[PDB]
Amino acid sequence: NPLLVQDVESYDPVLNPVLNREVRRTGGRVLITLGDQDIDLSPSFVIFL
Amino acid sequence: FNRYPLIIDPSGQATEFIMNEYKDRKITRTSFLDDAFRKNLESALRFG
Repeated sequence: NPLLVQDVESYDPVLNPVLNREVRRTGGRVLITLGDQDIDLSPSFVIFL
Repeated sequence: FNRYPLIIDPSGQATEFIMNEYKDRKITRTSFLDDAFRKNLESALRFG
């Protein structure tokens, strides 16, 4: 789902893998390591700051 | 099946039949003796 995040001056470093697209492709799914859990990154996701 | 099947194939054709049938769904072969059993099982539990 598209996401719009305000107040970027308090940027959470948790988006660093997301912004860098440090994705992992294995088994046909796209895996992103957000924090310490793996989430299937849907291709339709988009984030705005 | 309702309960997960237990295949008894001494000759080894059912095992290769299973690979062919479920190849399109990215089926992976593991074993109880392998140490990667935990991570392989967990991955299936999350992503089919």
